[PDB]
Amino acid sequence: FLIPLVALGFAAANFAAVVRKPEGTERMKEISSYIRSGADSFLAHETKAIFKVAIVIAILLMIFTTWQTGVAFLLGAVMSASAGIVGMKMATRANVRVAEAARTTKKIGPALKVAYQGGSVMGLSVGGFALLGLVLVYLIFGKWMGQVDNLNIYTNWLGINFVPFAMTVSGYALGCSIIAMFDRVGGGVYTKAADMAADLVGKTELNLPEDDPRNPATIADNVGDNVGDVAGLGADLLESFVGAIVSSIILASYMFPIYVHQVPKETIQALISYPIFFALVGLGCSMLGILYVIDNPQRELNISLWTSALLTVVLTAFLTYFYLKDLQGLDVLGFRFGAISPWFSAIIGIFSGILIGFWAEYYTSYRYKPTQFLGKSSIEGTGMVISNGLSLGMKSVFPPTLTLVLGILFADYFAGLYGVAIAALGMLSFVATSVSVDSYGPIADNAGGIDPEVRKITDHLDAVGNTTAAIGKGFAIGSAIFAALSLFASYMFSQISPSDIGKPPSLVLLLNMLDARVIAGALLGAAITYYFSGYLISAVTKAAMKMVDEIRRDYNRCIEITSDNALKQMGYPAFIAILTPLVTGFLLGAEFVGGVLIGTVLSGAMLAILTANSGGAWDNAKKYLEAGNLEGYGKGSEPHKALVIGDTVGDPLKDTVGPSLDILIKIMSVVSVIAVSIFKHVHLF
Amino acid sequence: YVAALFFLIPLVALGFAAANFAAVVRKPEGTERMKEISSYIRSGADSFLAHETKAIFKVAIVIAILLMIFTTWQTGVAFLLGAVMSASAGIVGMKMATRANVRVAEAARTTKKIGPALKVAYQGGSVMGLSVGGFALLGLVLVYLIFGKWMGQVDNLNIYTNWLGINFVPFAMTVSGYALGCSIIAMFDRVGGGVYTKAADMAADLVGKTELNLPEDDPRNPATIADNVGDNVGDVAGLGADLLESFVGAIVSSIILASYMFPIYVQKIGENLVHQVPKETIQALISYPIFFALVGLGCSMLGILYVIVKKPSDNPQRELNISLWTSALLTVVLTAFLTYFYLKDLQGLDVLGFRFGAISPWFSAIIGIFSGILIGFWAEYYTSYRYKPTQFLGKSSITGMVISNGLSLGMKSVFPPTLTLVLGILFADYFAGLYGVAIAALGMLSFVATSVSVDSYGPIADNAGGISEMCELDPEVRKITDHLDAVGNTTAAIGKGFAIGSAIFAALSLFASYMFSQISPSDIGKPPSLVLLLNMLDARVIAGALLGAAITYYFSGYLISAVTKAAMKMDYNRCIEITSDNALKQMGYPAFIAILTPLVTGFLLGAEFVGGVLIGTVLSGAMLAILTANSGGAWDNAKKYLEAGNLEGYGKGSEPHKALVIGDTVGDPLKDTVGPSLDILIKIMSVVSVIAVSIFKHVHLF
Ligand SMILES: [Mg+2]
Ligand SMILES: [Mg+2]
Ligand SMILES: [Mg+2]
Ligand SMILES: [Mg+2]
Repeated sequence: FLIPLVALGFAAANFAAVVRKPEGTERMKEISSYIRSGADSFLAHETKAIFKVAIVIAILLMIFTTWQTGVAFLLGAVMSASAGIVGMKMATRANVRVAEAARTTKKIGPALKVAYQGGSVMGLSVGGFALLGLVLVYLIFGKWMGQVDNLNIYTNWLGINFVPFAMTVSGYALGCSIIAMFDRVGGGVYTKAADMAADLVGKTELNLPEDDPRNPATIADNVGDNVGDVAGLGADLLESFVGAIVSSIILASYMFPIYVHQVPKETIQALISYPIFFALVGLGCSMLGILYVIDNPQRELNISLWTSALLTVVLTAFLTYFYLKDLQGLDVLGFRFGAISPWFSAIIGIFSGILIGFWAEYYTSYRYKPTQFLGKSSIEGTGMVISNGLSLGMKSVFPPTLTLVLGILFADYFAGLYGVAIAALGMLSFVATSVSVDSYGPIADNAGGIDPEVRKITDHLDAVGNTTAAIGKGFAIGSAIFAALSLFASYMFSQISPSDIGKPPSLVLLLNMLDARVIAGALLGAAITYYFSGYLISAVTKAAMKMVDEIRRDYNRCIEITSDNALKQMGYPAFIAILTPLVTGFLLGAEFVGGVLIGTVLSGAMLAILTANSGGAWDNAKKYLEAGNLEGYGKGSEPHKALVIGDTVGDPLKDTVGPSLDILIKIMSVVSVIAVSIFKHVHLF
Repeated sequence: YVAALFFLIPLVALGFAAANFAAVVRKPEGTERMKEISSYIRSGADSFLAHETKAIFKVAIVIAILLMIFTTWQTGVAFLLGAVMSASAGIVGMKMATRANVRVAEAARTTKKIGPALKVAYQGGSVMGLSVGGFALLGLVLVYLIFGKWMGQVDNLNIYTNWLGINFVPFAMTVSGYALGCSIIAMFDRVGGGVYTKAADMAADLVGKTELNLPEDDPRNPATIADNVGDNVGDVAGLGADLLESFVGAIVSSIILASYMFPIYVQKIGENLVHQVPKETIQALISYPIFFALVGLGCSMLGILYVIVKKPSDNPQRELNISLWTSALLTVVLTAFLTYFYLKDLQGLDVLGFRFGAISPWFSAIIGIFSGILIGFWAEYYTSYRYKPTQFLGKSSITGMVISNGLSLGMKSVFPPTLTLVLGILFADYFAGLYGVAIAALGMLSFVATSVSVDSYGPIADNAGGISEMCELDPEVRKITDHLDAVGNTTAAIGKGFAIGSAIFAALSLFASYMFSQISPSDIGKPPSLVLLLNMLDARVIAGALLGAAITYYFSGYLISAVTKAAMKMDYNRCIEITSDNALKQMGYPAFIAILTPLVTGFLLGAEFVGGVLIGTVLSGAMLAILTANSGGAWDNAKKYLEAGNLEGYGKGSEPHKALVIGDTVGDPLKDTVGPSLDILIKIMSVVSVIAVSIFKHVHLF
């Protein structure tokens, strides 16, 4: 209860504590000033865009559905934006202090503590704002208006029949989705255009030094390392977390009228509240793990993760047993082992998540065989390097997907679709620690950008941050896959109609693949996924060229130009993501859109895994060859040329395309779930 | 009866192919070193063919015996027949191209008959296409005449249950085995051949980047002879194998849909299920795809011969379009006549969903035909720099940016053909339900004879380009054949698009067939609408979709890994044979995985999971195929433009030219092995799933 406020205050306390850390060096202070100025300008531009789009969409939701939906949309927008702003400011401020600690104390410990404190500020802001928004929505709308009390399908002034509370939580999830969409897409385009331009100025005719303070592109690359790995990745994790919670709530809410009432109101109310309490326990357990951690940084991060996971396991076992022991109609909704069944699913998801990270690591890291084969092959041709990286990513897609399939099967066997959503929530129970670790990465990147012994210590922490960022990217992709699957489940429950309640519940819960509509929608969704990825790449290249032209021709000016180009190019993919469900449905019904959702989820998950793993393998092979474990091949060799080309191709892919894809899948699912009440029946063909 | 005339049409196609073979035999072939080179290529290719043919004969005999064990022996016999017919078509086309390669260059150079040499090369492609179509339809008609009519498998038309719990229609299972045979042979051909051809092209570029400096597509490299052997193996044989595989899949799926529609439509009156559709109507709907295919073959032959003797279009691509358009329109009109007669003899139109009666499947057919044409157009529009696409590729060439833009261009090109195909699906459904969806599938490849003709023309032009580069009589001598090679690359992309569109329609019909095979006598008592149900909500189905998409990407990646390993590894003829044998050995594994995945996934999780696996495989394979084909074609077409130097006089020596060559060599394995292997994967997985459903829907562990 009010645990999110504790997270917000504890995040603010770590902000105040780290501000009291000396900034030391003057050149480093100036670099942090440049990064802060550029990041704040980018914030101003994106916040103007987000304000306009969010107000428009909130008014639209208020028009077509109940006003509570639009209010929750705005609330989610505000909460996610606040979390992102607080975390990004923390990260921009903490890098120089981390460097100062590492330099003065000649030790990695104080620097590690300050960097992890900044990461914790970001993660705590995420969790606290998200869960505080959830609690405010529940307290204001569910109880004061009695939407949960009557728990009846409402018909608004446009003749749209729908569940008010489900539509409101759908709008709140849509707000999280819109914030994550703008953050990840625009920011990632910025981040990879900036890193690409930083590498390009090294290779231009003017030979402006790469990773140079006078280079505007190095400052843009640092700002992007912050914006991408913090705002976009944390936004993705919060979007998947909120999607899972909202999916559980929607599943219970629509199971109430479907099972006829075969399930009492008390059971439905408890199943709606269970993810909320389960989410709160995850936040508390995550903070406990963080507090314990605050010579091996990876060991400390792993300890934080495992403590958070195990504490969640035990406390949620107790909560789930004590709270769901007193409900009726558990078997009808799929609780095989009774009240213990959802908790089981949750822990399963937890394990799935951790395992997924390993697989990402197993393919992305150069310590293991996959990236060693890539580095060894690099002696034989740039094209062969590109082919081997593509093959490695395509091979890497399989093991995490197999893990996800096994987790889905186990969660289903335990507790139906409700426990599938609970397993998603279990995977995201330690999302606070996940966001903290992930936002650690870019602080280390910036510190690296900022004695040879202190340099090597900063390099050590930067490499640890890179590895953790790759692991977090894999984790985010897996969590987004679970969230999209649960959102599809919620959409298909939303397929319910007043005429359908008389029909068998199994007959209602029905999407035949044999339908040409379903098959064609799956095809179209997969095609739109690939077309989205292609236009992402084109936009990134265009933005990089525009920045290079401006540089040839004011660091804030160049950042503003890049931000404006990214925002202008973001409209078309955002338009596609928003309009595909609406247009496809108002033309063909809801079965076509369900097929679209299935195909989009499949294609986006697969491409995201592929791109993330390939880029991670390429970057780690670069580091492998630089450290020289491939004996007899020094810097400047043909393998280095091949790896540089491979990284320039892959880095933008792994850091914007795949995350954009999983944001795409989740937002398309959310928009379909929201619009179903209209466009199931208002369809042209 | 007139059926004798229909049976004679494939025989006429075979005879005309033999006549064109006699035409190519009259090759002067003045050049001696190039003739010896082609003889060496023929010897190596035939040795590889003998080795792979022995291995695939072993595997095919094993699989046929397995079919005889688990299901009817007619299934294995039809599988063996399809193996023989497809192998014969591939061999005939290969011999035709190998004989024609030197002849085209000889005519164009010595006799200055560049145009006539082009015409004879397209005639060789037509020989391959006629062999493909004639052998496929001859096998189909022999199967139908022997088993459906003589043995009374259609006459009794009753579901039989053998041991192991397999319930099935004997004739439907026989045609399923014949389609599975075409799929297995096409798999062995394409996977290994594509690995070999792209390893050979990559190895030629490696000799460019070895201690020597003799690159790929390069006259100075004699290692390119292995690349030429590949230009035949796969770039000729595999396109016909894939198109025949999709063609047979569409026809067999239509036949299965019609055959299982007979027991499905039953109405419970007085505790007795009355067959809602008569036997005569079902038999007519089973025979109709065969007559439509025969009419399509006849129209294709008429159009091809008419174009050869009517007008020498100065644009070879325009001439190919003229041939395609004539064949398409003739097929449309004659199928109008056929379907009007069937509508005159049909009465169960509303119960089966025929809005316009038998004309509605005809509509669907036309839809598919036009759809295919449009798809091809789109392919060109994105792969060729005639419009802004691939022009921006050259602008980017003006290296990492180039690679990124090529990837983006391929992914952009994915969307329009898929949108056109979705519109075609919607229209075919609206006309005539799933039966007309299958009819549109068959319509798209109704002119598959002309399609294979054009596509197999392509690599003959590629070989002529290599020979012209070797001759070095003039850069214009090289460029005349490079023009034809670029046309061939565009046609290969068009053929891949046709194959994937037909595969998508056929896979839709195969989902229908899978759920039809789910029928049991209890399901016959149960409502057909309730039976026809594969819920997406189901965790099994959704997880299966995820797994199928993952297997699609992992298959592509392991293909790339095997090709790269072969390139890393490499008597020069002995070395080529060793590389080819290693490629076949590594081809063995993914095929085994593809065959075993449906069986294992089902015996673990039911039939819903396997249906989901099929869904995911269809989606991912189709999308990747479109992507790879378009991207590779765009890269190669931009190469041609920069080589001619119309890009501001940069010339060969420009560093961006080297970067673009490297990018094109990267793209080649994708466009020439990944996507077509994926669509064959999709259809073979669907076929084996539909076969195994009868057991493993109810004999499942979890
Ligand atoms: Mg070549
Ligand atoms: Mg060549
Ligand atoms: Mg060639
Ligand atoms: Mg090639």
